[PDB]
Amino acid sequence: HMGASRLYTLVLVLQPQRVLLGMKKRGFGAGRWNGFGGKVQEGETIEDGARRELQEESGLTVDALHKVGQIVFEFVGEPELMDVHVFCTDSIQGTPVESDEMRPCWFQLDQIPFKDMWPDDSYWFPLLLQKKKFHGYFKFQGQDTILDYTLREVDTV
Ligand SMILES: c1ccc([C@H]2COCCN2c2ccnc3n[nH]cc23)cc1
Repeated sequence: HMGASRLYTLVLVLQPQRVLLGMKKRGFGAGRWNGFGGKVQEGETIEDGARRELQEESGLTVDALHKVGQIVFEFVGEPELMDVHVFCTDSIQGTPVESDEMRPCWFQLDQIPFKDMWPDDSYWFPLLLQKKKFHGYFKFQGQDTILDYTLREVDTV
């Protein structure tokens, strides 16, 4: 996929029987549940950015973050591609709290609110729950419509 892309992180706190998601309270995608994360800044590593966003958005720090996927997004009419680095953790160091950006809630793994999530999540979340690593690409028209996609499992994220 040609063109400049912008680095983002997405963090799923996935415990044996539940996953933490946040309701995005402002900005692009407000009104959907998603993992924690955001744009990576100058002067931090991608994993540093993931930790920063998780702390800002939920108050949580973690022992370890594990690379589980990469997703490229194209939004029709937007010049910049999104290059999203997906991480998983089961080593949180506190209780999540609401932020300006995100309202956190735990969901049982059979009650993941896919209808109130980005539509791509329905495709890759199952791979995450199955502990498979993946590469995805999703081309969106607006926020609701996936026009094209690819998804595969990988050995190296
Ligand atoms: C980290 C990275 C991205 C996002 C959100 C909101 O920012 C715009 C792009 N986002 C998404 C687009 C497409 N599919 C998504 N799944 N989960 C999140 C998605 C939240 C947190």
